Amino acid sequence: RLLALVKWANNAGKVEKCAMISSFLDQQAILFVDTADRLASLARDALVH
Amino acid sequence: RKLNMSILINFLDLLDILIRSPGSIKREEKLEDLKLLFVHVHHLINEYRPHQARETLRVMMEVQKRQRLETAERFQKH
Repeated sequence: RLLALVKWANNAGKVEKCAMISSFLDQQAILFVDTADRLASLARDALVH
Repeated sequence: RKLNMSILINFLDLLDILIRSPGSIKREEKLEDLKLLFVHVHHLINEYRPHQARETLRVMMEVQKRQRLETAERFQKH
């Protein structure tokens, strides 16, 4: 099982780049939902008063 | 009318923000920006509210005057 580990040690950096990609795309999805959320908080809270 | 069109064009520019660069600083400004526009669209039409108030007094007075004369004429016919 240590041999399997040191085999995968060549494939480590690609998974590091994949984690970077996944974090970036999750951040942009949170940006979309935050824009829609702040527009809802405009339209239902501040303008009613 | 200017503020209506400005609200729609700033919504389109917010769509351009969401297309091009969602991580930009400007969207926070943009999500503030049209808010300010919406405030002004309320703040102008609230300025129609005293005027409307004064104007309803005027038409009430006119209707009041007319009804008096109508009763007068009605009674005189009787």
